[PDB]
Order: sequence, then structure tokens, then C-alpha cells
Amino acid sequence: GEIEFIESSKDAGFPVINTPSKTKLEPSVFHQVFEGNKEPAVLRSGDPRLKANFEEAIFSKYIGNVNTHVDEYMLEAVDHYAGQLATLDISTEPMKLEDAVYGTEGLEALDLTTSAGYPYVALGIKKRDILSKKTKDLTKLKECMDKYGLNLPMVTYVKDELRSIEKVAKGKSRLIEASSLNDSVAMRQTFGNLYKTFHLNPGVVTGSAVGCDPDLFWSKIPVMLDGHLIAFDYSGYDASLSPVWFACLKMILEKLGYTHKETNYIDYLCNSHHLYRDKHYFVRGGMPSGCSGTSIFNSMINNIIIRTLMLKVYKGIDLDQFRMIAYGDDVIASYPWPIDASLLAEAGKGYGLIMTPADKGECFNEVTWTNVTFLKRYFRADEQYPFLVHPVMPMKDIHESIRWTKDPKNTQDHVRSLCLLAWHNGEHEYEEFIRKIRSVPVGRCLTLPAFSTLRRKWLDSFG
RNA sequence: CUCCAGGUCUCUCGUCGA
RNA sequence: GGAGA
Ligand SMILES: Nc1ccn([C@H]2CC[C@@H](COP(=O)(O)OP(=O)(O)OP(=O)(O)O)O2)c(=O)n1
Repeated sequence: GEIEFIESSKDAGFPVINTPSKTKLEPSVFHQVFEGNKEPAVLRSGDPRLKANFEEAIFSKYIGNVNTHVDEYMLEAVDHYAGQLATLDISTEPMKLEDAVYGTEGLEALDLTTSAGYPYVALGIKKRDILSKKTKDLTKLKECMDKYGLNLPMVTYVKDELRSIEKVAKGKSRLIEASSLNDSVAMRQTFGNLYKTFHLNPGVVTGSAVGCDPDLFWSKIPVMLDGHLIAFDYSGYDASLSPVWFACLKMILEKLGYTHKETNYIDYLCNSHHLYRDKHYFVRGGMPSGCSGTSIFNSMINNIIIRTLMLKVYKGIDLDQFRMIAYGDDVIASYPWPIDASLLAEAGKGYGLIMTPADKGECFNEVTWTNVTFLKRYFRADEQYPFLVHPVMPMKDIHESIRWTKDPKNTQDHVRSLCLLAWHNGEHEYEEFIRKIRSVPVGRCLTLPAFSTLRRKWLDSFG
């Protein structure tokens, strides 16, 4: 990922974009009961907690690119992953517009509560001015698409969210890229059946966890990844993808039946253009976080990436015995033999990728089923039914969430949802949690689910 | 006097119906 | 800046 060019938006006929600088996160009634290290992310240059240049820091994610060709490893990598995807009958036929916009089995409708992006964001137009789920109208949509076209700039905002205290101090707030309604629709039309087949089939064939429910799915995972575990973390994956990985992705899209016409939408992702406040700029490489397809294409690329590193580092390796599940940058995998992920990291570095030891730390340790995480959840088998596995979100991360709110009107929903995460920590931990919640006047006013009821419904789901 | 801040997945709750 | 009660 690299910013090639910056220009004034006026110069390029673009309006200045209103980008919020005030967080919506307030300390909650539970802010004191529990301990936490996160505060809301820095959103402006005048933040008193800033110990570094803000605008320098938020964009620092664009580490650079590496100029390499699609090498013999990538190519093999692609043919292998493609051969899996071929077993699924991914239709390259464009999705019916009513389905691409207002949802179908395997693909939910557009988020109508979010920005419509450029140009509408500066015309003061909301998604709901153009769409209604209730009416399923496409009239105003086609109109707007005719008028404004495709490949519009993506609008860059800072994400309102909690960050570690060093990420607050270092200004490493996160950027997202608001994709225009038009582009989201066009991509969903073009790639809807791919999205759908992916969501309806998470596992070791797609190599994707997208569409799974950790409650039900954690039990399936150790069966699928029966070998020795492989797991690492990425630093700024999305921003680290050089163009060659996109070339790889286009090539696998081509294998699947996609025309050069349709693969060209990948070009709008790799080579993208953005609005940020009063500037218009160009990024070469990097997956733009916020485009349509970001989870699916990030994941497909990860399947190509890890396959490549293996084929490269361990020359003569049998990928028919390799198994991986990716969720964007997040990956859990296994191979029948011990693989040194520090070496896969060294290789990764040569392709622009920064891979680090899993779940923080400074050794590429053994990855056991004990310490491995996926989607931030640990794996624990039931003590009573050892083939059912618990997705275990650390209580410390649940704690971080409850200590804040964006609106106390939601405290009941918020806490209930937190409960459905916490209980997989066990009865001891859940009741301590329910106690600490109850240790505060407002906590005594909430309907909390009983552990016994949670465990019951869970066991009941496997039926 | 409010609103402006992306893609998605999962779950949950609210309302309305068979 | 724009949209609205
Ligand atoms: N609002 C968000 C937050 C995250 N993500 C996706 C894109 C990248 C992926 C990883 O994000 P995190 O791991 O949660 O961020 P981090 O580990 O703190 O920072 P980094 O991406 O540098 O590892 O999640 C997203 O699409 N939208």
C-alpha cells in the first residue's frame, strides 16, 4: 500500500468533506466496576493525549509496496486454491439487482443506516433517500447510478472506537474508506453469487470463516484442522497488500470464469482514490477497508498468500494436506507436519507482508489448541461433552466493551449481548461478571440471562 | 434543537403478522 | 461546510 499522489480536492472538482472529530463514546455506569486500558480513539490533532503527529500516524499504515511479478509459487498457490473453489459452483453471472441490493439467501441487504458516500455525502443525501427495504424500489437507484456513474472516490473517515492506551498516545486511530452506494451496488451485482457461495459455505474448502457462528462452528473447526496448528498475526494487512497479490486475485477470479471486464473491478480496489477532508489522493495497492467485498477478497488473498509462503519456504510440500480458515487477515490453519512460521514470516517480508507471532508476544512459539485464538475467541471443549467446543472470548476484552457506551439508552441490549459472550468463560466467571454488573444501581435494573439458560440453549443448538 | 463517521458476518433484542 | 425539525 502506497499513497502515490495528493492533490487539493478543489483542484479536482471535489467538495470538502465533513469528517467528525468528536467521539460518541462516554464512560458507562460500569466504567469503574471493571478495569480497562482502552479509551476512545484519537479523532483530531488537538487531542491532549497525543504524543505524536496524528495525520502522520493514521496514514503511516501505508508501509509501501514491493515490485515483484507473479512468481512460480504464487501461480501454483493460485491453481490449488482455485481447484477447491471450483468444487463450489460459483456463478459468475451478475446477481439480479433486486437481490444484490435488498438481500437474498446468503447475502444480506445493503446497510441502509450508513453513509451513501460520494457524491451523496456532500449533497446531504442518505441511503434511505434512494432505497427502502419496505418498498424494494430500484427506480431512484438506477437514476442515481446513471447520473453519477461508477469508480467514485472513497471517503476517508477515522473510526470512532476504543484503542489501547499506546495507540491513543501514538495516534494510531483507524481509517475506513466509505464506498459509494453506486460502487457497492455494482460490485454486489458483479460478485454477489461469489459472496453468497462464500457466506453459505464457511470452512476448509472456501478457506473462509465468513458466514459462520462461533457458537456452532468452533466444534467443527478442530475436526477440519486435524494436523499441527499454524497461526500468526499480521501488522496492517489491508494496507500492506502490494499490487501483485491483487494480480494474483484477478488471476484466480479469471480461473473461476470471470471476464477481464469483471476482474477489472479489482483494479478499483488496488488502485484506489480517496477524499479526506480537503484532499484527494491516490493509493496503489492496499485493500481499501470499507469497499464492498473487503472480507471476501482479503480472505481469498490470504489463502493465496499463505499457500505461497509454504510453497516457497518448504519447497516440495503437499497442499492437499494443508487446511486453513481465514477471516480477512485472521487465520487459523494446520499442516500434518511442524511448520516454522518464523520462516513463513521471513518469506512474507520479501512480499511486503509483516507477519508477527500469534496473539501478541515475541516468540513464534508452538501454537497449541490451548493458546490459539480465532476471531478473538479461544477454543475450550466442554468438560461434559468433549466434542462440543466453546468459543472463548477473554473476559478482559468483554470488560473493555462494558466500560463505555455511545448511548446509555442501549445499556440493556449492550450488556445482554456481552453476556452471550462471557458465559463461555464458565459458570464461575460468568457469575462474577453478573455480580460485578449487579454491584451498581443500574446493573440491578437489567434483565440478565441465567447461565443455566445459556448453556441449555447452546447444547440445544446442536440438534 | 438533533444529524454528518465504511464493508460485512454472527447473535440478540423490539414491533408487526401468519 | 450540507441536511433537517
Ligand atoms: N472498524 C473495523 C475494524 C476492523 N476491521 C477489519 C479490517 C482489518 C481487521 C483487523 O483489525 P484489528 O485486528 O481489530 O485492528 P488492530 O489489530 O488493532 O490493528 P492492525 O490492523 O494494524 O493489526 O479488521 C474493519 O473492517 N472495520
